[PDB]
Amino acid sequence: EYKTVIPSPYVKCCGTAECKDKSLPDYSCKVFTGVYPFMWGGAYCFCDTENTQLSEAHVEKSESCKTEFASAYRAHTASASAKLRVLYQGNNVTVSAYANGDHAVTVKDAKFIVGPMSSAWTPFDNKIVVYKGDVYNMDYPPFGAGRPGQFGDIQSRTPESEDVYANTQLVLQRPSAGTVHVPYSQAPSGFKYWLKERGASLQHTAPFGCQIATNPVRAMNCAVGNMPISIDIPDAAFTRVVDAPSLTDMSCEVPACTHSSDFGGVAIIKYAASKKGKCAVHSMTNAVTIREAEIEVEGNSQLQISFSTALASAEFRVQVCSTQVHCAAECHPPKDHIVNYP
Amino acid sequence: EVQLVQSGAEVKKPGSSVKVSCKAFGGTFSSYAITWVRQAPGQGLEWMGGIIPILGTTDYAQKFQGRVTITADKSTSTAYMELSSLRSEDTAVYYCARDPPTHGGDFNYYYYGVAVWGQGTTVTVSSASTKGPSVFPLAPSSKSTSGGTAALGCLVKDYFPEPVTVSWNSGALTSGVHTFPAVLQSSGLYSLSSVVTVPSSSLGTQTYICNVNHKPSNTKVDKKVEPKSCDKTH
Amino acid sequence: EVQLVQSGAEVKKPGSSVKVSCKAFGGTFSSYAITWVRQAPGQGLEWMGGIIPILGTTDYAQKFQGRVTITADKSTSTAYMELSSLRSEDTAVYYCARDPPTHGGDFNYYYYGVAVWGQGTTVTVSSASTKGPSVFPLAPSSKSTSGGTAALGCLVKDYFPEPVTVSWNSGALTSGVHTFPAVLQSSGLYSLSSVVTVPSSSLGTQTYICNVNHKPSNTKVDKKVEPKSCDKTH
Amino acid sequence: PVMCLLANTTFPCSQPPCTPCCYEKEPEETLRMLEDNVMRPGYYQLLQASLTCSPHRQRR
Amino acid sequence: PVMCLLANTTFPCSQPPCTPCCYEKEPEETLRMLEDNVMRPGYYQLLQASLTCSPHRQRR
Amino acid sequence: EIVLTQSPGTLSLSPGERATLSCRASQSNNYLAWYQQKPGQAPRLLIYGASIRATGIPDRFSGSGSGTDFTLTISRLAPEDFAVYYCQQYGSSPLTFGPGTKVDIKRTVAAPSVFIFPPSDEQLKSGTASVVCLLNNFYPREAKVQWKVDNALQSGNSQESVTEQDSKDSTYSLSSTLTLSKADYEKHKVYACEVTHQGLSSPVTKSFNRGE
Amino acid sequence: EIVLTQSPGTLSLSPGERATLSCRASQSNNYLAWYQQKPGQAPRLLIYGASIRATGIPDRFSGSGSGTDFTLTISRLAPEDFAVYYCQQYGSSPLTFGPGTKVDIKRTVAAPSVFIFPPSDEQLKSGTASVVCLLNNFYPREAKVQWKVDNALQSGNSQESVTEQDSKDSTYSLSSTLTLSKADYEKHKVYACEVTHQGLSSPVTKSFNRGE
Amino acid sequence: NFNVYKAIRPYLAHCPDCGEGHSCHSPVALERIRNEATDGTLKIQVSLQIGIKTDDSHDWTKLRYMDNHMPADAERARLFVRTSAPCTITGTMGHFILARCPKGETLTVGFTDGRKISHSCTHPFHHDPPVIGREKFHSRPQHGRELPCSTYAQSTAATAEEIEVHMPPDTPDRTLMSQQSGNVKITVNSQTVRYKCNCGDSNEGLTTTDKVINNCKVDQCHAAVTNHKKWQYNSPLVPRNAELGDRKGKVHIPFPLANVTCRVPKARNPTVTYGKNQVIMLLYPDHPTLLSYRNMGEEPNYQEEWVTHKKEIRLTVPTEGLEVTWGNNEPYKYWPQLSTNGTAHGHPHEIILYYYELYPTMTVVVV
Repeated sequence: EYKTVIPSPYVKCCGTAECKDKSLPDYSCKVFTGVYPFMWGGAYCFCDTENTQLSEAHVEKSESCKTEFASAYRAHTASASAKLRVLYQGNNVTVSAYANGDHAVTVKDAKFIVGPMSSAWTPFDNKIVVYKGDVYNMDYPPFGAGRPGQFGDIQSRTPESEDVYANTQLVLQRPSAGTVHVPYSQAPSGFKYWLKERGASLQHTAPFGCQIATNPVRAMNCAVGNMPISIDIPDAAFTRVVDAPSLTDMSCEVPACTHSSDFGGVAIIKYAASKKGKCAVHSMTNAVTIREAEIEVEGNSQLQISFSTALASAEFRVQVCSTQVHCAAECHPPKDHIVNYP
Repeated sequence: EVQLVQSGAEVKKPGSSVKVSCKAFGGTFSSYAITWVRQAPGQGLEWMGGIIPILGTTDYAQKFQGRVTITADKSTSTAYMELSSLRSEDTAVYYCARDPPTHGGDFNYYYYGVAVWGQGTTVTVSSASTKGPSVFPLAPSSKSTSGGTAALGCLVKDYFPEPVTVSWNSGALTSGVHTFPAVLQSSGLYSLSSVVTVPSSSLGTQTYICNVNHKPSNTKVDKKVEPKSCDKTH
Repeated sequence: EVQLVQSGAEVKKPGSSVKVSCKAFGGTFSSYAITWVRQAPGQGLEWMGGIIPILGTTDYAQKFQGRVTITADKSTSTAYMELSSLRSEDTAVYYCARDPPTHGGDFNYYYYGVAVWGQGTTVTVSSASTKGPSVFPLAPSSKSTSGGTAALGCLVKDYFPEPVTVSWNSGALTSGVHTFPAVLQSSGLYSLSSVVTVPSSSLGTQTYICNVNHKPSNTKVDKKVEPKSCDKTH
Repeated sequence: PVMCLLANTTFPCSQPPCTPCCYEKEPEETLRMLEDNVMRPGYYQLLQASLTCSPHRQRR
Repeated sequence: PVMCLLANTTFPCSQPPCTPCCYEKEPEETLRMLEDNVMRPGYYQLLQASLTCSPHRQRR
Repeated sequence: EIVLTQSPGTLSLSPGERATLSCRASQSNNYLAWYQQKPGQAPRLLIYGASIRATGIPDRFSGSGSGTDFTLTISRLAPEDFAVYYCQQYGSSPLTFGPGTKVDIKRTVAAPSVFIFPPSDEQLKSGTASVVCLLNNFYPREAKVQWKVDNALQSGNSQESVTEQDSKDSTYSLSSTLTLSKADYEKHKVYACEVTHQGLSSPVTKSFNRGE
Repeated sequence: EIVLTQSPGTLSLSPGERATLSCRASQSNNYLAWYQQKPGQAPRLLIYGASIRATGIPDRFSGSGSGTDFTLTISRLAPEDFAVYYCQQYGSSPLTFGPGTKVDIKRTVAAPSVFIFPPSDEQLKSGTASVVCLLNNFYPREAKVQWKVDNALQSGNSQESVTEQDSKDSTYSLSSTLTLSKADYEKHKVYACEVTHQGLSSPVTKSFNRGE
Repeated sequence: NFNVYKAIRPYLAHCPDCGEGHSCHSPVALERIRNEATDGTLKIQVSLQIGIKTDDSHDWTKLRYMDNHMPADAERARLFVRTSAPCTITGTMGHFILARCPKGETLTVGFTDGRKISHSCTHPFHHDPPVIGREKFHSRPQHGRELPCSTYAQSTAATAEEIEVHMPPDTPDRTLMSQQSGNVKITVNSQTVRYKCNCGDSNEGLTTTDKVINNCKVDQCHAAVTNHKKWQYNSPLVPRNAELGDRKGKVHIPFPLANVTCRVPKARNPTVTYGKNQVIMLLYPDHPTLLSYRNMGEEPNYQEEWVTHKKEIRLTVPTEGLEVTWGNNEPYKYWPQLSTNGTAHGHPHEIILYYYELYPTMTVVVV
């Protein structure tokens, strides 16, 4: 928001004042002839004619421009970060990285390289404005060519900079008969008018479901494209095919199945196994996702796995430590129509 | 700036009234939100519920309006006060010694200023007449502490009011001396002690004495002192 | 801070040795490169064109020895300096009591973490003979000064060596009197001023005398002061 | 920056010129003393030193 | 600011907990003082007060 | 509402250096005024925080704050600069005053002073069992008096007469004295004073005679 | 090489606030340090430059450098800070001290408080005419001696040297002595002493007679 | 330095509306209303001086207006400011008032004179503070979220923001002269006066005594008080002393902006129920509340409406997901399940109906 500065007007009795031109940010002054202004106790000039008033004014930044300001930025490209949970050696660990194929992270002696992201997409256009918590795609005007009553009525290169450009079309007007005032016509602040006519932030409007924040500015959690993730796993971590349980004579039942998107299938697998041990489980058909990553296997017994699919006949293979089984049943559709989890 | 001067300490009967006073300058020119804290031995401090701005009205509030009643006064270049019907619970050391507060909850706000402090005053709520000090060790015989390996000491008790001009050689000896402020008993009469910490061989030579001296009763006390843990007393 | 000391002031004649001394204490049992800086009377600090830091060789700057010959020494805490076959212009104050002066450009370097300075000492290479001021203006005349508005006082002339002994009626006059000291004049002799400057209604009331001695020689004088504002002068 | 002046002399921004009290010794002093060098950062200490008039009882 | 410690005690760094010239009196002081204590941001000033002690031979 | 919560209940230091005090509140939005007080003296201003600075006592201080926290830093404790320290911010709406933090500087830790002394010789009518013991220098602050009297244990009619710090020695006192009858010590010899300091779970003590 | 040069050749300030002395050379590398000399007295250390600070005293005086230039500042300079200031870097073929920047405490304005005094009175062997002119109390030193004796403008026929500053006042003195021959004590009934001063652009005088 | 109100003084200036719909000279003349604070607090600059007495004491009960040529005392407890209903004043020092105030097209400020007349000044001022967040709430709730805004901080701490002062102009006063026996007399009541005449004498000049100017009638003379030992703000609507803009000083102006959180309500939970590819929402606005929604896919199809009364909405939820944000709440997320009334495994008319409800795009192609 600009302010306008208007010093007490110079009134010259019996003759003419004159303008002295000066460099101030949108300086305007004018001389009005035949004024006869009154103070509270009587007329100021001796004569009722020949007098003049020099009225002068200029704009400045307000003292508010330290804290109430909107900041125009250019945006080039994303230094994408990512944070990843990984279940490694049967327990959770967090890897925090840069998603650009740089930055190899080591944790629990495995080494993770993530990205580059397979899409260049970002919710930001090349031209941005930000104001407190909100950020807007906006083709703001050139520096030094902003316009009266629109955004950029006043422009400054940084919050403390003295190089104020301002273009409020401040035009002075003739004082009313008998009074000492300084009337002026000016375009009211295009910053304040933008704070009202503002529209919706990128937080509310942006594609791909992404959140937005401003200190610093980020687009977060865009559901766009896909991400390479690569793991270098130390040889100490793997357990030998002779050390892992040898499953055999195994078969599957699918007691209940709904294609509900929330692990609504359940399957019970009977097995014989040569030794007690932890044992990896994997879905060999891409259309079915099992919840369990690993289980414990012993003796001659059975195991229960929970699974998720869109199939109306979940026919799929499960791998249970180097050993294969085939699961098959009809899946009923869900009743609930919509849900909050993806 | 706001510069203050009160009266000194005073004595009042239970249920009496006290026109506490504070003349002001340091600029100021007339009354200017001069303000209070008042204190007794314990666990904290208290704003007095009769004084913040003092002169739009007296600063009674959600509290202090009750069994005790007070006025804060609009005097020229001065912050007069009166505390009335006062009881044992009002016995305290007072500091009419702040310049302006800024009491948030009213429709107005103050400067930050130089904000320097004034000085205190006291009211001793009590029944007693003036009474003389000479009790327990004081009157007929020599004084002789049996403990403290590098020092020696006295007592004064059941006197009223303060002051007492108590010191070694009537105040001519001060070279290692400490004196402990007088405390009010439930009788209203005072209790006090004073000591000297001179090296045991340097006490082990001269004449040494400690004198009680009390203007209201017109009385003084004097007899020779010699302690056990010293070189002239083997 | 390292504690610093010197030998007392001297009077000397050209063509002979001067054996100045300095001592530095608390740490510095080997000198922390203390150095014999010197300042000629009243000049800006044009310095010792002789000795720079020393404690192993008597290192000078690129100037002296050529006119007059100088050296220094390195004993434990104790930094002697010898200046010899000197001339009148070697009269100066000498400030040995100085920091490490790190010699940038030829050998090795020094610390920051503690300050060290101190007093100076004077050698008076001079033509005069032992003579007090008292036999010149003071013994024959009355002392008098004329200002009438506030300029009133006394004077002392051509004593040698230092120091002056100066006094006034009952000693208490020294609390109102101001005194304005000497330096060695080109003739080899010293001159001293002392004044009682106050407006005439706060000066004219008393009676005044002034007393001077030269403690190297004991030539004492005491005399009547006749300031123009007093009626003792009318 | 380098220090302010009184235009009488290159005297520093805020100090007493001969005594305290300033405006309370002559009220038209502002006319001479506060015209322009308030555009130099140190002169806000002149408004401290002049208007907190500092007669004998104003003390630290 | 922040401060130093020694065994049962916490205290400001820039004078010793032992009597001055403390290294000259009890030179094994570091063998109590500096097991894990080297992490203190005040250790530089504890060291300066301990060794460059401004001992009773010096003056200020 | 809120309560100006000073964090340290006591902070003990060294006679030359620096320290930081802290106070916690959910809000203030106004100047918070910091005070020093010594026993037997009126309070005095250090500084303003929470808003913006002004300083009272000669400049050897700083203050700062963020979020919940408002703080004060002392420096140059070369004199005996023991005191209680406070922060405060006025009335109208119910919020009051800080609890106060005691601050002190290093002492050579030692046994208490024990000024054990019976009444005068001739005037037995005054109550000769009324023996005195002023106590000092018990360290730190948590102590009471107990007595051995007429070979028994006692504490009744002990006028403890509790008192301020020693005027050059920055440590606490109490002017204790029993108030007891005429002869009594004129009959029973075995007597002592006990400095029951809780920080030792046990007293330092001295025992005495009628002529010694 | 170089020779150090200090930027202010004169400065003058009231009690209080700030000073900023400055010194230059085309190089630095090994520390220069700033030293203060009070009139008639030995220097002392205030500052080190080139990269890092040192001091002898608490931080009212402090300083720093950039590129070729090095500075010293004093805070609240109300005390005995009438002084001349120097710096040095010691080493190899000459580098030497700075010239001596002088700053003073701006006394209340007054005209030359000069004096004249009677000589050896009665005796007329030789030299007994020898009265003295002294400069006193005035500032700044745009000044020179003048005389009005033998009823005319005098110069020459005098014994001449400087003397120390007026201790309880502000400024320098001298002992210009009229070494006239013999009878000249009583030839001319008037003596008058004078100051020439390029700030005053005019004379100021005092005079006496025998017995006044 | 708050003591600067020793040197500077209040003044009369022109006002466009002094209560009765007439423009008049007023001590309450209103110089600038400024409303940069996003919490809607107003900082108001007025030709009174408040929190100070005529004797220059900082009397918190007083203000000192301007009776003709000189300051005079009045009571701070009778200062008011209003814009439709009364405002609450939240800080007051010298020329500056803070107000918290209701919406309105006009602003008026007023007080009571020592004569017990009441004076006011009214300016057109469109006050309608911006909304913080997504609900047009009227007063802070005792439960809700916190959002960043800004306020004029109630500490007077006179720093960073500052205003000029100047010497006053001359003060014209037609009572300074009178017609008497065919002469002018000038009367000069203990103040320095300047005067001029068109008469048959070159008498014009300056005086501190009363004076007689010969032969002319009173309108042939003009006079004013001319010296002013008290400084003043350099407002527009008071004339300059001379074209140089001279006899300057400055004053630091109270109550700076501060970044501070303000509480805003959360709209109460919508009643929601689900249809095939729809969320149905019944909404309970207590005040105008914003509803926004977007698809979470490649094209957001962003839509919003401000809802002012109870309403039911039916939002189509695509396979890409829908995000709905209601007032200041966190956003709700919705995704469709593969639900249908048909079935696979049944007769052919069931299985084609099953796939038609799940894949209406693909089935009508492939069959």
